[PDB]
Amino acid sequence: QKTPQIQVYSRHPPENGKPNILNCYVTQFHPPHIEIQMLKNGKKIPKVEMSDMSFSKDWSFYILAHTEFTPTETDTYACRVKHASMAEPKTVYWDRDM
Amino acid sequence: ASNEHMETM
Amino acid sequence: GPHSMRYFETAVSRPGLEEPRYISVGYVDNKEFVRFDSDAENPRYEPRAPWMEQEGPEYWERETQKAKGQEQWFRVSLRNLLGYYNQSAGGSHTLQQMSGCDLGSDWRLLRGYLQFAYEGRDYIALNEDLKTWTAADMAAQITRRKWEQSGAAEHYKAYLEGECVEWLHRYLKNGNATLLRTDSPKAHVTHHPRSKGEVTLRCWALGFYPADITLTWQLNGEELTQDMELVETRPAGDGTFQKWASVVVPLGKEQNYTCRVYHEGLPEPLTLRWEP
Ligand code: NA
Repeated sequence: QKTPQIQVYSRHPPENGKPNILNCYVTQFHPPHIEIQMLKNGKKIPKVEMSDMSFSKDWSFYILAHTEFTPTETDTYACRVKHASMAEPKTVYWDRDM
Repeated sequence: ASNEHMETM
Repeated sequence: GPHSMRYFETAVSRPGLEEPRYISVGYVDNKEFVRFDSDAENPRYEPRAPWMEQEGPEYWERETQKAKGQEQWFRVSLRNLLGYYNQSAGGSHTLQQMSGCDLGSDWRLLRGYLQFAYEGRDYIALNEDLKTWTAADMAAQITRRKWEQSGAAEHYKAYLEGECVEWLHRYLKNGNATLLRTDSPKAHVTHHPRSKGEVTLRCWALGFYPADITLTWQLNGEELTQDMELVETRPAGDGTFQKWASVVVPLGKEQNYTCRVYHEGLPEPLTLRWEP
């Protein structure tokens, strides 16, 4: 089994109070069954668009999860991922500098 | 256009 | 540049009443052009590229018929593999396939390929000669014997050298302008204060297409390959990509550092520094 790699980031450079898209890009995982959650203040975000699942030359899968959002404080954003390869879920916070 | 497998695994 | 067509297939068995999920994705020069998913409302091959919209109804019907047959083939193969590995029922298992051909710029067949993986590990592959099989483990040897005794390699070679090459020629014409599209990167440097009188300098490349890019940091000439931090190329979600590269630099010495961006869409590489 391959352990997923996560990157959480925005579609556009983050402006203090501008409508943007938050992305969660998960890669290098096998089996393809995965659970991805997008959080605001540690709370699940409704209407989270998921891309179709594809796999790479090394057989591992990848997927893009995205939601409409607005920074700055407003309000700390994250992505939570559960997969068979890792014991206990993994949370990755959005960091506007990365 | 895709291919069709014949004999199974 | 060389060209290619590939089909990536996946069948995932599910515990319960539902039969396995079957997804087939076609790629022309690494760009998704068709997709079939058995878990759709009306499962059919659908165009995924603008230039595929040129295809007549006969094309889609014939492609959809092949996929329905293949969903059944993957179903029986998953059943056979379960028995080979003496695995318990009520599990979720994955069978994947990659197949296609590579063409030269002169449209000459370079190579054909066919490979399968079970549970994420190589299972069986067609050799470059397209006549013999390389079976990875003990169970795969059961498949190899079955396929040598059925002449499976002759049927795959005929497709890989024939129809695969013919359809790729036809797709290449139909979508030459679409495939040759480029979006040039916009770049800027950000300054991130750290402790110990140091600064992270981050060079960003945004909204570029295709994904291939090179980000380089330099100190008074000569690359900083050694301690440079990179992020993996990411889709922005709108069809373009993003990447950044960073270096940790001492305070006051930032103007000695230069970042370069190399991308096929550019008239010339971009050169930039932290602008205070
Ligand atoms: Na790849």
